[PDB]
Amino acid sequence: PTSDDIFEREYKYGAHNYHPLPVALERGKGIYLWDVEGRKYFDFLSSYSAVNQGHCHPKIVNALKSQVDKLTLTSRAFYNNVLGEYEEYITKLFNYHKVLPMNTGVEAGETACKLARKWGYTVKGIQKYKAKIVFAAGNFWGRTLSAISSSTDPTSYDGFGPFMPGFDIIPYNDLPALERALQDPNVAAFMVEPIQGEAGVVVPDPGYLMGVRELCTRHQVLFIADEIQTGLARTGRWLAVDYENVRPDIVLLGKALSGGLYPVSAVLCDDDIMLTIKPGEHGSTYGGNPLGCRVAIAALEVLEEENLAENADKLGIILRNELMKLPSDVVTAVRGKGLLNAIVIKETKDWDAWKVCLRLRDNGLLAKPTHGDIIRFAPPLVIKEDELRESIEIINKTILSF
Ligand SMILES: *Cc1c(COP(=O)(O)O)cnc(C)c1O
Repeated sequence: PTSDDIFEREYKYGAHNYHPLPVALERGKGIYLWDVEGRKYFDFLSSYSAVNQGHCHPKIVNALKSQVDKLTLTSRAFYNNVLGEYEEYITKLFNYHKVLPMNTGVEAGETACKLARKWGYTVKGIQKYKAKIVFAAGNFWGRTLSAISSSTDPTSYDGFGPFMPGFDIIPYNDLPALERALQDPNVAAFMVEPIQGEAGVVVPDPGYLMGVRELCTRHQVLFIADEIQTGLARTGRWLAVDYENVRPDIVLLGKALSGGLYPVSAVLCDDDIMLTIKPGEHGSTYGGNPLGCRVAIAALEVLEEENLAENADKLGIILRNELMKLPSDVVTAVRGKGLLNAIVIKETKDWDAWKVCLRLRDNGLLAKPTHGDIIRFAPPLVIKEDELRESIEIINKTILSF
């Protein structure tokens, strides 16, 4: 099992919907990854902020092993003993009345849109099937037909058939645009990411989230905050929106909600929106299973108990300050919050972000390019200062070797 054979096996038998970086990973622990050759790598992608707590965190692994021997799935046709405990825990932690559990982020987004439409028809009084949902340009919340229907990325939706009606798109970080869009009374919700991760970690101006909250409240529009990637202490707070002390109507969570051990996602909102969905009107087979509930409880407990948010804040300050010392000769921009950061490099004929990531892999650091000039830096939140500093040294060497 060399790296080449693993690549060839995936190429021969698997679909070609991805072009991963040529690394064949076989072990993971905390912040480190090991390939089949035994090489050691710094993980600076964190599986898209899903292993914020580190790879194979002992407390989450123990919870999964304890639950797997007793009960893993009953389906929602009956009750299990774990779901209610997790629901109470999460609802108290994030200060919302109810949580609707799902498995993946796309499912939470679909649930959020369904909630928005049902609330618009039943509570707001919009005439049926005229309800609109507004999204921000550069948004990403998955690859379902509805999700790509709201994407501004041509690779996401080009050639994928007719698209879901009722979706409007406005520029990100543009309060006047949202105000103008909300003049349509048929708007039911505005869905937005506090920081657009897939777009290249674009950070809105301070006060943007406050303005969005005020505009949504003024025009009775549901504020949907997609914190699947930004939430759970990655940006330095429990939710990135806590930076502006803003309370969205709906909160989406996922990925790091399980520490990478299980597909678990959640839709958090109060009774006045959640109870528009009557029994038998929405659900999922694996949504709310006891195994995922135990895993999510363990994952959130290690986040709270290890103060990963505060460490993320301090270490992100250091990371951005060090990355800004990089010459504008190569690094055109540095941006981010907490340990969700990105650098935009000057792409030329000589080099691009793909080559930078290849050389970073050669030097023991794993990162992925998302635009051809944008490189993501997102190590697990359990990093210590010295590990971060030596990772920064690796990044400096790779950058200044071109
Ligand atoms: C990752 C992502 C999703 C989709 O999550 P999946 O589990 O891959 O379906 C949704 N919203 C945001 C902001 C994301 O980063």
